[PDB]
Amino acid sequence: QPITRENFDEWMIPVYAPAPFIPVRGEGSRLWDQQGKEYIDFAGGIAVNALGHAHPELREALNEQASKFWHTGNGYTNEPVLRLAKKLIDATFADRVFFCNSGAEANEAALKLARKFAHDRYGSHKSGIVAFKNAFHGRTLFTVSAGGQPAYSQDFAPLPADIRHAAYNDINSASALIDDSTCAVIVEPIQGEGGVVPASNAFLQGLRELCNRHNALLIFDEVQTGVGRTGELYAYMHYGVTPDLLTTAKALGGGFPVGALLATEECARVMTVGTHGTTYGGNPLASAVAGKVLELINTPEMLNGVKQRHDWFVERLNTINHRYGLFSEVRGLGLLIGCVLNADYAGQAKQISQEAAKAGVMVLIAGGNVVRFAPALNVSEEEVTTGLDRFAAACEHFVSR
Amino acid sequence: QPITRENFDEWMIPVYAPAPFIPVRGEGSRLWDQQGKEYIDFAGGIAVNALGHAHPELREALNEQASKFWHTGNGYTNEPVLRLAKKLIDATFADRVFFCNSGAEANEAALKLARKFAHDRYGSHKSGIVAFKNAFHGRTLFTVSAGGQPAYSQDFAPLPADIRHAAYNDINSASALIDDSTCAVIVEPIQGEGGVVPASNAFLQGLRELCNRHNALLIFDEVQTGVGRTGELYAYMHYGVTPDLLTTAKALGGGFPVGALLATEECARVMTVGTHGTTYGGNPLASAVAGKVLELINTPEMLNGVKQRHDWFVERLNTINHRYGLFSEVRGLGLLIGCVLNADYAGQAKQISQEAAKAGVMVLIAGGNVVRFAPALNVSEEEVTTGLDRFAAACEHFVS
Ligand SMILES: *Cc1c(COP(=O)(O)O)cnc(C)c1O
Ligand SMILES: *Cc1c(COP(=O)(O)O)cnc(C)c1O
Ligand SMILES: [Mg+2]
Ligand SMILES: [Mg+2]
Ligand code: NA
Ligand code: NA
Repeated sequence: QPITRENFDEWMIPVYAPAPFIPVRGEGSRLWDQQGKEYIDFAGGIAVNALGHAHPELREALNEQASKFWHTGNGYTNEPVLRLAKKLIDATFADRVFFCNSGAEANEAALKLARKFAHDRYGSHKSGIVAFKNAFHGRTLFTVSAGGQPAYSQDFAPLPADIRHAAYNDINSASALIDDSTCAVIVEPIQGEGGVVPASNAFLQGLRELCNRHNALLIFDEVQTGVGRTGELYAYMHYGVTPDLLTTAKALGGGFPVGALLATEECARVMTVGTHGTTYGGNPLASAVAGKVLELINTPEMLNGVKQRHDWFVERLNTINHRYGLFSEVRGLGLLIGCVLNADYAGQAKQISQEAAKAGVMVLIAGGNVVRFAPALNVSEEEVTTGLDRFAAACEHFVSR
Repeated sequence: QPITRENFDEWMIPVYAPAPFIPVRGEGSRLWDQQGKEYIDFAGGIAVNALGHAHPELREALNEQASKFWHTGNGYTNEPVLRLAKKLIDATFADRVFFCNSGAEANEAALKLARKFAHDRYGSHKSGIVAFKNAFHGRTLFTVSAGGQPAYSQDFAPLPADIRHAAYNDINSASALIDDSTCAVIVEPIQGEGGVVPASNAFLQGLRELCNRHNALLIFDEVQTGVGRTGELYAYMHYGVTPDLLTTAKALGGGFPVGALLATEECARVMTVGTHGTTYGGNPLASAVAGKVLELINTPEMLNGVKQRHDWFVERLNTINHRYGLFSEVRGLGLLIGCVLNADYAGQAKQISQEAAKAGVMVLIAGGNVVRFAPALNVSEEEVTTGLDRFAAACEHFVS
């Protein structure tokens, strides 16, 4: 059965325009297409493949649970999901956990819980959600209404009401929207899709005190920043500000579809029998893989390793920048890194990313003006250097093209 | 340390009260708990495990793709997901496919599409969704609002507006709510959670005619009825009524998390670049497993074997009933079957399910009044008979 890139244009609902080449296998941070062409993968599954492609221990954990059973639905619990839940509890501020299949699902759960909590303790009039312009929280109607790209919601109106958007990093802007009718504030600790913008420490403490004063739940959407991405297990640990609810997905599963809502006891108590659920969520196959991911990522050597790899990327992006004058700045934390184009190259991140693919390196964008790097947290130093040589070659061609 | 059932009550957010025992491995339609106790599984992963537990070809397909790569995200397509798309297109009214990770994400995609379609062609104001009381379409705010059980949506208001609910199987009920302002009519061909109640043929044909007259998209939610469950690949084929959009998940991936929206070319055209998305949807791992599920399920022999199995359950359930006087009726289609409790035992489905489980057979409920069977499509004759023996012994303990 022959499969060609032109078949994509015929068979898929056309919401993505993907690369002209089709990957068939990978290993660590290398990936190969149907013709044998090789790419260093700095796109990292969009900050999902925290341990790279075809990781041998993730494969062994997959196969070992797959040969026992995969799924029953949540009428029956299972050992891997319980052990996963306990790892998450032991490692974070959480007392309890809910599992689902994607970051949007995790965010739906955290916003539902915040609505119910407010309604049960104060009255059903306390429904307001404050989110931030340029945030990304998912594609379901509710989560795309919470995110701050109105282009991604207007077509699907009427939207769920009582949501409004403050400017990121702007505490007065947030303060104007949060009041005693607010149930939740949802914020990414780094706006990933929004250009790799880190929140400042004052901004997050400011949301924590505003949530305290007005009794609203503070929700950190760590679906991109989570699971080692920043050099700590979760970003809130880097920042020292503790949320009431934390969502996690993407790198949680190292590539297997999984996500989770982390909650304090007080918040968890609110969600009684039958008030929420999911058919696939919490199956033992997901749970056995995520379990293994946490075991391999949440170690001092791997997390310090992410701080080390940060500097490899940044020192070398600086020398590339010295040669080609492309970027006003390089920002981010750990291995979520954005290269901000300057005025002479404004809105050209995607063209750079396409040249980079031609030169055999996968990178992402973050809005049209930022080139994004989200490589595997175990990428090797050889893979970082060879991928950046290719990125530097692609920048050279670009600077004439 | 060792995991206990009690840990479940300390660590999980308490949305489910799961069984007292904890499964640890299974094969076909048998499953075993941590103490070695054996169950015949007629729950079938809530109509998900169409091939049973730990299926060796599903395993082989999983491990073979897992040794190439699992995931890139949708900036790059892959061969498994394109092959799976083609299988679905060749086998259904669909021309194009979107992939996601759950039946709710599938229904989100479908309702979004019908919104944009109507908006783009008619205007901002044509936004109405008609759904049916007792429907279940998932747990995202939008899908749980489309669902017809207000008890699962109320707490999370305000709910997305322009949604209304008609009485299932009631053509004039639906006709009253569907006008030129309706963008979509979503409906399950058999209501699963709402008691294993099949649509009638005139009801579906009637929704199709009304959708056509008022230019609204007809969405079939086949996440429970689809992929072989009724004895045809999709229940629409059984009824002979073709939707514009169809959603599928659960049995799609035989236990691996996957879902999909099937669309006609005209409908697919409205979703341009960046208008919807998913990080994990269409990954090659789910795609490889779901491809192999379709290969094994969509065969004359598996599907005719589902018709046969229907008659094994119904004939023996009628025999059990004749003996114990529990139910007023055994209904459903294929291997989605509900035993409706009589007046005397009304509201007791869960107690009969708990008794079943003590006797070594897993069954589900569908509302407090129906006992629901949704076993693997390849359940063997011997599994049906041993599980139904243990169901008989459970009905006997229960009836007293
Ligand atoms: C990608 C992402 C989501 C949504 O994830 P899916 O798994 O695509 O549903 C939510 N939040 C953030 C911060 C993300 O980067
Ligand atoms: C279970 C189910 C859904 C929701 O699927 P999830 O994978 O649980 O999100 C939607 N529709 C029907 C008919 C279902 O049975
Ligand atoms: Mg309540
Ligand atoms: Mg448009
Ligand atoms: Na904790
Ligand atoms: Na077709």
